[PDB]
Amino acid sequence: KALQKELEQFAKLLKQKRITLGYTQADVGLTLGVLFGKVFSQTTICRFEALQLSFKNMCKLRPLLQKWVEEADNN
Amino acid sequence: KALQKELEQFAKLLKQKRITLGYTQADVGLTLGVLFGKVFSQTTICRFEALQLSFKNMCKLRPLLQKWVEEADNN
Amino acid sequence: EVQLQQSGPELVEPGTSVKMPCKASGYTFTSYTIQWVKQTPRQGLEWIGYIYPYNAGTKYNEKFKGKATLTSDKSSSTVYMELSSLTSEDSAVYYCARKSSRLRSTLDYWGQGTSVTVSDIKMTQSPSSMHASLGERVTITCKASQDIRSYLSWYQQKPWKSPKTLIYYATSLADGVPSRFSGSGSGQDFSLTINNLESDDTATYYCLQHGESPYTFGSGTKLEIK
Amino acid sequence: EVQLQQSGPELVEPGTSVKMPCKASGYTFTSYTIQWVKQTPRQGLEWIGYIYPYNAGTKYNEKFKGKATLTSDKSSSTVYMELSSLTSEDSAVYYCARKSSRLRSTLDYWGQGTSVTVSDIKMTQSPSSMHASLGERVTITCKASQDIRSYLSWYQQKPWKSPKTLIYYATSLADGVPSRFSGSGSGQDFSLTINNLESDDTATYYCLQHGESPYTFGSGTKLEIK
Amino acid sequence: PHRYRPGTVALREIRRYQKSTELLIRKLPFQRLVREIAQDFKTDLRFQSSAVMALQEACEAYLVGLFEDTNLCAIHAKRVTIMPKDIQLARRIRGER
Amino acid sequence: PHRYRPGTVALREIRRYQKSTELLIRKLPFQRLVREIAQDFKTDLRFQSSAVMALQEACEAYLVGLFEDTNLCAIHAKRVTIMPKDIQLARRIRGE
Amino acid sequence: RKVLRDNIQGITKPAIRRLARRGGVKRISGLIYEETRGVLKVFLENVIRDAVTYTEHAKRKTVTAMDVVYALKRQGRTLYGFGG
Amino acid sequence: RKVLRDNIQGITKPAIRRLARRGGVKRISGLIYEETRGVLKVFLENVIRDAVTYTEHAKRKTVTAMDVVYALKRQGRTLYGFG
Amino acid sequence: AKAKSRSSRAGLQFPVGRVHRLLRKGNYAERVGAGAPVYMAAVLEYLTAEILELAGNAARDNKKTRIIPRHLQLAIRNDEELNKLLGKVTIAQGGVLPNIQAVLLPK
Amino acid sequence: AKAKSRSSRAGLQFPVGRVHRLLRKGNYAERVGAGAPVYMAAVLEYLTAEILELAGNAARDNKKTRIIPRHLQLAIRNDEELNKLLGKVTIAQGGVLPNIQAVLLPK
Amino acid sequence: RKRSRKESYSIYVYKVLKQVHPDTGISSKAMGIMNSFVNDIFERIAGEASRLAHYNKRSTITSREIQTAVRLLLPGELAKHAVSEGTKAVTKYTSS
Amino acid sequence: KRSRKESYSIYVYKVLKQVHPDTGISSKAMGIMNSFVNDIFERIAGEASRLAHYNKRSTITSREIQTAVRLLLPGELAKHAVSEGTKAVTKYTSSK
DNA sequence: ACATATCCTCAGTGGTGAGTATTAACATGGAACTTACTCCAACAATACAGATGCTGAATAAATGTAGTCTAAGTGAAGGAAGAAGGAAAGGTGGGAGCTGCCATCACTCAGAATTGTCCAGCAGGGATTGTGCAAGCTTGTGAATAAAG
DNA sequence: CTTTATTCACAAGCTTGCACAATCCCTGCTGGACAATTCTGAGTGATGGCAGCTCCCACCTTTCCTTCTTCCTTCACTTAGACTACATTTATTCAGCATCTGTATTGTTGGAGTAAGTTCCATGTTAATACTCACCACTGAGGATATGT
Repeated sequence: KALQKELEQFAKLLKQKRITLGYTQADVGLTLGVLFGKVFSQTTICRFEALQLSFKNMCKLRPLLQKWVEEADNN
Repeated sequence: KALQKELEQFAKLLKQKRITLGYTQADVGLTLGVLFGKVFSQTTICRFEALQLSFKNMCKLRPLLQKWVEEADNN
Repeated sequence: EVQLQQSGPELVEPGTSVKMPCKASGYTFTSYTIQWVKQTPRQGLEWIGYIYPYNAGTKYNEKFKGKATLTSDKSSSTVYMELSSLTSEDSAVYYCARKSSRLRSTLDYWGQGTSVTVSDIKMTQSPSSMHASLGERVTITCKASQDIRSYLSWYQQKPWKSPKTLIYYATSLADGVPSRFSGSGSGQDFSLTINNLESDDTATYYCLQHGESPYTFGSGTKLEIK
Repeated sequence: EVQLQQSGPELVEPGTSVKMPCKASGYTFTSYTIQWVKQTPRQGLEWIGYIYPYNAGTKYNEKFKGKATLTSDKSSSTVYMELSSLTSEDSAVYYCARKSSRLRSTLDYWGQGTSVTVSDIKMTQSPSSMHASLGERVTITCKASQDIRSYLSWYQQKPWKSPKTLIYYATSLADGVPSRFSGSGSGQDFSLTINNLESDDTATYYCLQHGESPYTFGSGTKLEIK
Repeated sequence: PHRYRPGTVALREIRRYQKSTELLIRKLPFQRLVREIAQDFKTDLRFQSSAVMALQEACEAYLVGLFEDTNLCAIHAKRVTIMPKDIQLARRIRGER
Repeated sequence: PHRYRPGTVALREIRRYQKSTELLIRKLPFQRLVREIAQDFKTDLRFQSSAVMALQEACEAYLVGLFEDTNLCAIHAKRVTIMPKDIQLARRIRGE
Repeated sequence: RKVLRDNIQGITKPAIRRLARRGGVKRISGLIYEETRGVLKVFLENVIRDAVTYTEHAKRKTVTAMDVVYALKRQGRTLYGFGG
Repeated sequence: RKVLRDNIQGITKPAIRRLARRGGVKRISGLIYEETRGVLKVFLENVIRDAVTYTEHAKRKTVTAMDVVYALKRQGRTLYGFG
Repeated sequence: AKAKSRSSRAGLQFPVGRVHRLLRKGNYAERVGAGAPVYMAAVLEYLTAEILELAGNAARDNKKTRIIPRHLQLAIRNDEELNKLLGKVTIAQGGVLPNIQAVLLPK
Repeated sequence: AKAKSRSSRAGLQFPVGRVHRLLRKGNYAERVGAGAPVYMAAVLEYLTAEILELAGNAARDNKKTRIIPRHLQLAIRNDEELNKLLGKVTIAQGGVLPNIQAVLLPK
Repeated sequence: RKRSRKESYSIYVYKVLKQVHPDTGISSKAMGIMNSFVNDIFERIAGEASRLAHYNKRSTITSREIQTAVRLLLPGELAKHAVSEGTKAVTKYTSS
Repeated sequence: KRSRKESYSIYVYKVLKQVHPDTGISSKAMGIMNSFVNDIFERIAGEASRLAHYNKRSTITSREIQTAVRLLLPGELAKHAVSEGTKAVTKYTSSK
């Protein structure tokens, strides 16, 4: 009830940021694997943007894309 | 080593004879289909002229064009 | 499930014409006729006419010929009502209802009704209005002019709301209506009985006849609770 | 009822091509394949091919592939045969017959046959020609190179006449044939028996197998009475 | 003199024959056709009059329905005159071919 | 690069899909469609897998036959493009 | 005993025009008549064949209206007002 | 259980294009897809109503392949290969 | 011991007993419960009354006081339900519905 | 008496006894004539043999040993009488016959 | 001598006609049409009920099979009113 | 102790090994053949039942089956089916 | 915009005879009643298979763009269909005779259902096998692009 | 502007390897066959008479054949855009595994409900009979129509 609203807002902001800089979902997964050493498929990124996975896996994955979002703003 | 040199020389002879007699590659093909009953596309004829076919295919195709060469010199 | 979408209220100066839609969904559009009725404070509900979209076959009330015309668009599943030469006494609530082609069926589902403001058999209801408590019996009588062979329906209408079908064929319960309501009678004598009252039973009850060519509504009975 | 009209005799120069029609009447045209057979005095009968007018699906003999082309015209109910590059060895009688798409059915009705004159499995018939008087038993054998399940037919041909179907499926009598004729056998051995001889029994008897892709006729046996 | 335009008399013929219910084919030629058709299946056949009437009613209903379908096919091709291709298309879609 | 002209890949797809026999609609969307359609009649009813497979087979065969009739109507109208009017004419002549 | 023949021409051109008019047809091509005769002959042949089969099963020499009705129902063309 | 709204859009444009290709269609108008979805829906509703009626008469809660087969056979669309 | 045939006991006009006998002799099932003929007779009577009243209305809107096959055809072909039920049925002497295509009309 | 079967007596592979039992319990008539199951089993065996032989021929032309539903569909749809017999039948996994209209081809 | 006795529904069709249209007759052809209609609907409903009983391994045709057959055969509001009429008839029958 | 359900699989396999003694059959094709045999049985039995009913007879004999085969099958197909049925009945009667 | 003869269609009058409606006769099938049996609700136990959730690899669908080729509109010719009129023919309705076969009645006998026994054929489950399909390689070909005459 | 040679993308023919399913084998169990008996249904015949042929005739409506008019179909040209083709990105599906739990299946009981046989009498069908609603005859009005103003 509280987690899903925040996750939806974060997913919308992530999708808008991905659209703005022109990165693709596969490029997002490749840069995530480059940075944090845990590559993720484009299916995982697209499912994350659509909120399709379980809330446990969403909460587990969220800090990595948060780190990617704040890192990509400068580089 | 031995086969490719002879096939190159015979391909040069075939192209020179085709240029001299004025026929096209398709004309060579339908003439082969006429006097052997096994029609071949002009792509095969030009690939023989360009040597792009495999060496087994070139060796299989060589006696038929030899027959066409000796036939075309009289009729 | 079955819905009859309509437009909003219309403000029209006299002498022109107005067209209103009756967009429908949730059922086979061509297998049900669309009926149009008008409601005024002066004389209550009155049946305008109907159109059958299966063959585009219309039938109008005698007093509404020329004033009202009905059209159908099978592609959009829509029925259009056109009023021409809007006089002063045309500002009313125009309702469109669904009715099967079966003679026993009645106007089961209704639209919201468009409020337009311009800038036979006489069916008699004996009790014009009564007050009752929350647990007694209610009886309403709908004596008819001529004989109708059980082709009578009972509708309940909340104020500022489309009517809801209660009884069809003078005895049958409508879809979703409880067993509290009970119709009875035949020929020229019909009656509706409410078992025990509730808070939401305060409304206007009408009895409609569709045995003859022009369908005529009842005068209307006002039931207030406690 | 069922007939297959054919054209007159052709006197043709070598190197050309010829159309032969097989106009059919008396039956549903698309439900039966049309078979084309050639007959010469040197080597008897050869099955040229067939065409199915229902889907226009053809199938030619291997030796006749390219030489003969079959076409259909469903509007006029006609089947045309193209002979291309005619040589002097092609002066023969070309018959067209009808055959149902059922595997058991044989070539039942035959055309007149056009005489064109230019300016596997082996059937073996034991008696090349038999001499018989009016009233004895007649037996002919049709030993087959391979195994054909009972897909053997027996035909009778008068001189200068189209062949007539006697037996189909190695035992069944053709339509209108008397019960005097009989068929027997199966697999690789087949026999045709004529009970008592009439004067009209003098003719040539052939056996045709249609159990495999190229249909093959027998050598034929000549029979004469007194 | 006075002549009716083509398609004006045709419309009145459509309105006249779509309002009546009697048989449109003559009875005697249809009976002769029925007898000749049935004689190819069995010789010395006899028909009740009701059998021939039922056959004519079924045949006329079939032909009228086929002509309605053919008219729809002709209208789909942006024409007003029906042709044998329209009948063939209607029979092919109906499954009779 | 190389591009084929319009209608060539369409003819290739016609040959390919007439040569094959497997189902052409994905199983999951058809299962969801069948289930939501059935939910209007009965509120909580299960489906055998073979029931959904039979429904998909019947629907795809019906659609292929209707498209054949629609193509016939379009060719009758001197066109190569099937329009909704062709589908409507085919369904009207069929009796639907 | 007799031998009828060529009776398909008895379905005249005006009769076919009347049948087309009841179907709502405005213009008729000249080749419509032969096609209509062929279609009517095929339909009559199928119906009469089933009716004669029904008659032969009953060992009767007369075709009744019930046989025609059964044949029409067997071809999915059920007819009312003639029995059954 | 969820409500399962919409879902007619799951019959995608490429799926309808493939179904037209098997039917021999070469060019497809842009408005064909919505009409095909409506037709298909109507057909599925007609079959599924009969199948559900057969299931309800048997007092079962599961729609079997036999029920779909009887529903299809009763519409003159007999299906082979499912019992 | 008395009266009250099964049709009158169910408040019907169609014969419940004849329907039961036809069900028994029609080769439909090994047994026939005694609610099946009543239900069936009621359904047949309802369909007959519906078609008859529609045909009577069609005859009344013709200045005629006798139902002919034309009135039955007009009642059946003017109904979606009814036309779909009797969609493969030919009514003898019923004619066709008056229907001209819009493009065929002159203008 | 060693209990020889009726199918062996009739020279058939289809079950005459099972056909007789299905005729008895199928609600078709009061009695069965004891030559009806033999005739019927013979007709069913003939139709099955014809369809199987055509399907096996189609598989042989496809260079296949095992008959699949595609071969059955090809055998039925390529025959006038068989296609008329099964005109309203849908064969699961049978596909369609290859058929492109001549106007659709290039040039 | 011999006998001639046919049986039909023309007696009860006239009763229903007098019930719904008191001042209205019916021609003999219309009576034959109504007889054929009643017979056809009877055979349709009885065949569907027989098939329904056979599918469920039951050896008796009850009102419950007839109701399901009426729901299968008749279209929507027609089937609804027919089911209501049959249910009310059976309820009136099993009360006396 | 699940129930036993019967099918025409072994008889269809026997016929297949008679007409093609090298070709096999898949399970889906066997299901198609089972459906075909059941459908043809139902068609012929229903037509024979109606034929026996039309003539006021209470027995379905081989004559009814022959007439139903002639009515239901197309021409050459019905002719060969009638020949096979007559041969089977004659060989059965001539036995014992 | 308007004015006008010209066949064509619905509206009522009258008579009246084809058909529908009303009154006995009767036979025959539906109802009352009882007894025999049997079928299918009704619980009860239980396995299984359909719904649901993950999860990653395939696989496909959605988007966006370039460009071709097709559908649709316009105009003109011509010829095909139809309207009208006169001559011909043959369909329709009635009025006979005549007999062939359709339907009914009755019998008996040959076949079809009943019932009890048992055995062997076949369906379910488990080992055994082998066909065709996935996959990689080679190839011949049709379609489309670049060139030469 | 017209044929003609690269070029390309594609499907088809070959050549292993497996593992998914087809073939076969074993075991009960149930359904089909043997045999005697009883029970009908339907083939033989013989009647009665109805209706389906056949023929004659007279009439007048329908059909057929010609001729001229008109307007509908068909074909040549043109072009705007809506389809197709394809690369790229995005998203849904597919396949395998695990949980569970609601439902389909099997088992046994017995009571309601249906079948079967008699008796009979009330209803439905046929034949006879008396009007009745609707079809030609014949004026009569309001619009459909093609031509002229």
